[PDB]
Amino acid sequence: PRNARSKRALEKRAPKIVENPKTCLFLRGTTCSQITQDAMNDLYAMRQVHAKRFHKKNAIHPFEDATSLCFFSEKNDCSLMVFGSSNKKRPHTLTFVRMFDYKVLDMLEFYLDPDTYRSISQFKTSKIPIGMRPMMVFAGTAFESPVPNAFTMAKSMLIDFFRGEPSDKIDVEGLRFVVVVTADEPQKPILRLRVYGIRTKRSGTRLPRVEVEEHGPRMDFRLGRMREPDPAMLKEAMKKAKTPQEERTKKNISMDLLGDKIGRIH
Amino acid sequence: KVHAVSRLAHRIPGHGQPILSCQFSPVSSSRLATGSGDNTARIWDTDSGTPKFTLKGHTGWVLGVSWSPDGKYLATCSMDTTVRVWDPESGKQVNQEFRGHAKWVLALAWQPYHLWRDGTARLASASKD
Amino acid sequence: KAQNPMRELRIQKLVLNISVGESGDRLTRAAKVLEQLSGQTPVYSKARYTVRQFGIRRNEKIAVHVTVRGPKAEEILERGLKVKEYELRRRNFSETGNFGFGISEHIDLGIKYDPSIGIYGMDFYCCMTRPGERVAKRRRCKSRIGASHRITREETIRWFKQRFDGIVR
Amino acid sequence: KLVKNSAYYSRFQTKFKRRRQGKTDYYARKRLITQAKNKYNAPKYRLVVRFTNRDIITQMVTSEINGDKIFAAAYSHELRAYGINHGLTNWAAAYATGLLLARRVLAKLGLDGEYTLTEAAETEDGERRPFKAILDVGLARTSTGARVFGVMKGASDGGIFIPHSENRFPGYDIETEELDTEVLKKYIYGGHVAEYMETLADDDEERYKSQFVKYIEDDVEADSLEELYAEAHKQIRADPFRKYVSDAPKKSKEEWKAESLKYKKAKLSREERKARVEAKIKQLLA
Amino acid sequence: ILSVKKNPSNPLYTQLGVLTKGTIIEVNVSDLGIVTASGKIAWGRYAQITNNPENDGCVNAVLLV
Amino acid sequence: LPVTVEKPTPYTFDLGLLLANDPNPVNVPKTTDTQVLEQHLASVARDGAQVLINQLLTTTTITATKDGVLLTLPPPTTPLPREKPVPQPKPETKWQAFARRRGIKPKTREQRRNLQYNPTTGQWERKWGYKGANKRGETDPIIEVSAAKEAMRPEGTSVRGDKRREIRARVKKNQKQMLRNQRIAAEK
RNA sequence: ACGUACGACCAUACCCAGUGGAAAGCACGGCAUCCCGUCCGCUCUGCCCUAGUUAAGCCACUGAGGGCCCGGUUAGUAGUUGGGUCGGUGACGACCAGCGAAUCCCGGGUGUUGUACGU
RNA sequence: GUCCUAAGGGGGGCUCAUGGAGAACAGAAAUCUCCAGUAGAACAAAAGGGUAAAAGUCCCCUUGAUUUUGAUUUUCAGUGU
Repeated sequence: PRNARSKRALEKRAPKIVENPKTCLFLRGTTCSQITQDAMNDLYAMRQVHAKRFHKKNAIHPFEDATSLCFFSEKNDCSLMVFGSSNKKRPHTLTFVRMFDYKVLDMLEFYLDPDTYRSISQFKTSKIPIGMRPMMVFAGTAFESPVPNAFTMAKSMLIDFFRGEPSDKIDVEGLRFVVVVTADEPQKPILRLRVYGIRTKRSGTRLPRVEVEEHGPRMDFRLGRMREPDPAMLKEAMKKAKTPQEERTKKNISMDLLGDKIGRIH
Repeated sequence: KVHAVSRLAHRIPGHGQPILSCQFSPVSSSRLATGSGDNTARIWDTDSGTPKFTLKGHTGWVLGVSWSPDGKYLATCSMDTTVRVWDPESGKQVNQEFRGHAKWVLALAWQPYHLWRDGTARLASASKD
Repeated sequence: KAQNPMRELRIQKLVLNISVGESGDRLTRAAKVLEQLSGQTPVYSKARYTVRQFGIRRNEKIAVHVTVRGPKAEEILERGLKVKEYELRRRNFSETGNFGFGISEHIDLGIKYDPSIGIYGMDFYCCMTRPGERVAKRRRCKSRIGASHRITREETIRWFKQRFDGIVR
Repeated sequence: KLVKNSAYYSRFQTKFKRRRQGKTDYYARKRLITQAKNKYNAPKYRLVVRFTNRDIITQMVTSEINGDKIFAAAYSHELRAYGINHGLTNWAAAYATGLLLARRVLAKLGLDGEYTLTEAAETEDGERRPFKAILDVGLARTSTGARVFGVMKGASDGGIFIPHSENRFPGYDIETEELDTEVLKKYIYGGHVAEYMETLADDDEERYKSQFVKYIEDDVEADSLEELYAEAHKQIRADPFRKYVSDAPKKSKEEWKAESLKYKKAKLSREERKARVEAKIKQLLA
Repeated sequence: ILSVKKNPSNPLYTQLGVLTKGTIIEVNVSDLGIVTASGKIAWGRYAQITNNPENDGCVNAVLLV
Repeated sequence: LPVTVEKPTPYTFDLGLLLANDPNPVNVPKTTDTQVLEQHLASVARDGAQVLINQLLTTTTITATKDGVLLTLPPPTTPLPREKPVPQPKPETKWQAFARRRGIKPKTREQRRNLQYNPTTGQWERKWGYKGANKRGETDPIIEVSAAKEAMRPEGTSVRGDKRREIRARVKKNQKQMLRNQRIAAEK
């Protein structure tokens, strides 16, 4: 890294105590349906700021060999993946792939309904501004499984996809859009993804009355093939680093409201 | 309801000495009169943040500017022992300067508009003498 | 549609070039000659590559040029064609409509000879445009000139013959 | 050799459509709309300023996923309702258009049942916040004296909080880092155009007539420009939504649909294309 | 006095906090009413000692503004 | 119309991610009518959004600043995986190990400044770098030289490059040590 | 439906040529005092919107050659594993599956669309 | 063995290598003009999709060469502001 800009790039790509906002790459296979392309376009419109997009055809089957996926993650520093593909057995597939240290942490397949799918342009409403973080609502009994399963992994993928940039404060005008995922415990259950803009009205008390209006896209999914993480890799990924601003509690030592260090005697 | 001012609207230069007095016109906030130590008073259009008129004629620091209650006159009291009256719509001095004070004229006070009699206004000037 | 007034040929610019090939006093004198010939300060052009045969170096000022527009360009072109006696060659004209020529002496242009400056020749190049050439030059909404609005070799030869009353051989 | 071959055409990657049209700087647009100092999930507004040969277009724009939205718009040809009929592209007409857009934005917001979460969660120690927007000059050059800063100055005087510095206003001196507010006032009320009119009337009479023929025809003296622009500012601040009608022909929307469809001629169908191909084949055979 | 910043003769003298002539010290300037451009209150600034305290019995300083 | 949603099982929240979890079952009707299907889905979404809005407006502190009315959010509590490992201290170099063994303290930032006072010129100069003190006398008009030094000096070489030669030798030794440390750390 | 200003998809939109364009709008344009910037008012910037002009830009349509984008076929086939298997000295010859292509061939097409203001 | 108001950073303007056609000396190779030019140049890295009104190249400003604060993280401190 002789160049200063290259040094900045490697320092941005370096591991950190507080990680950067998460980047997703949207890519296609050799054969991919137009409905799948529209679905990936809608997801990219949801996640424009922290996404990159490929435009070529890739001869990648993630459940056979994901070496090219790991290479793409290492090259583009992307760590969420949305892989579109189509086949005779599975006509509309969205493969959600999550990295850890430029290797495959876990994978999941979603099967898009071609009949009930409606894009964002199919709804004549006011759309979400670019870069705005929507709120999330997960509904049903499929996300409360005692054992980690496909629905728990899908909930983790969707939360991580719509995570956005974390912040300690939010404007009250940034609470206008909600993404609702509904899924029931059960032949295969239907996972439904909807987005609603929020209209708020008077109700005669302090809290306001909330009304919703569909914003798009309209998506129905069947959960398919799942690649589970290794337990050691999952433990290393779910390790939590401590900020230097998070102090270490010492016995009989505190800080008062004037900033003085105070010791306790007994 | 008057909402709290929170940011700079306009920073307007033009005076060569520190500003010693400022007062808005009673009609609206569009016109603002300031008297400074550069022997002058100045009228400012606050809508565009621009100067409008420069009133010159005093030879001491203009300690006070005061609008008439109807808004048709501007009185300036200065340290050259004088008081001057100006038309703010044209920037011109009305009649001659008010002479008779022996020392610095420090304060001005117009008579209330409903108390005006004999077809004229009255102006009280408090001085160092 | 060929009689439209916006298709009228005109001189875009005239570029005067002196390539002395050696930096220093000779280049300075050539720049001087360009300065009192045009009326504006000239431009020093550096050599792109190193050629040991020509005795040049990279980033070494070897040439000088002036771009002249308006009626001044027409006046300088008139002076140059008066020097060349209104005779050009078919080999000189380009396929894009521009043309040019070269001279070996400049005192015959009307400049009194000064022994402290000396003898210098130069290349004249005239560019031809129609009204509407702003489309390919403006910053915003820059586009390409249409095929029917371009200038051909036959068109510029005809324009030269009808305007300067010269001959082409 | 020939460089525009099949391999080159296949490997070619087109730019964005507006980049090919030369209308949008996406490098500036990405930093304008997707970058923020804080992450409070707040909406962002931009004052888009554009210029034509005969009009000034000022808009208040938010960026959404499917395309931009216009909160309010103002045009310099609407100054005829407020009395400005000439010089609809000069720096003072830019000031008046910016002021008009600022007044229209404030009137639409009501700052001159459905209600907001700000009003829902407003505290006792809360005050009214100004409307905030960032300037979008597009591909224009940001030099001192440019009319984009006149639109910005007019909007800021109308009451829109636009973050800016004063070193690009006319009359600013870079040597002393001071702004000549006398020159600024002269430009605001159009005194540069009046001074040009007086200088032309002194020196070049026929060029004065050719340049300001409409001013003389409408009897607009150079000494009345300041009063005319001040009265225009007062009328704009009084009635920001005054209706204006132009001299163009007026029809309804469906009447213009019929009028434009009368001159639009349709695309050829498959049967007509096959008939033309067969005719071309027969002509080639014959 | 808030702290001793730089004794010009020796870093050991700076560490010991010796107050001699030419020493840069940090002083509390709350009583001077200094407000920054952003609206914050500047209560700590730098001063230079202009006297000899070992000869005078008092410390005299000039603010570095 | 009410602003409170009653469910058999209460909602759970993670206000850092603005996430509301509804463990109650979504009784999707067994009909092919998309209108009533989306009516039910929109009702469930309305209940979730209403309870989330009430939770945000009631259990977060509110500050009205010039930026607007802001809710202060708690840090997120939902476990999600990282994607780069928690950084570890680098392998301890040869100098670092030697200094830890010998009790050699790191220099202070004032001590390691690239600045020194030249008495003879009465000026402040840099110890190294552009016009550094390590290249002193390479550009001054006069250098005296020793007769033995000029006799032992190879032909072509001058005295005006000796300091640069010494600097390049020290720099080469420095990267030799640095590359050895990097290779050993890579093996570790 | 047409035009303009911001846009979304980012070639069905790109490369080449021809024909036409009511209305208004864009645009070519005219002038260099002031603001501003160049070797050159070429570009940028300022003033005019009067006068000429649809010649070019722009839009629509057509035409080859490319390119590009969709659907079927290829084909559940080559190929890779399970090694489930029936016999077989064992191997092998065959079924049973799980993933899963591409070349070639056929057919269609050469832009949809959001906000605001106008014609 | 010579050269530099250093690199870096921010902003703005421009588009490169090459090919064709033109221009006194100038002739494969000097400079200038136009057209075509997905980068085939340059700069970093080792793409299987790096960068084109730029991450390339020149102008304007800074060059102050390693700022201050911290009850917080880690290590140390017989010289613990």
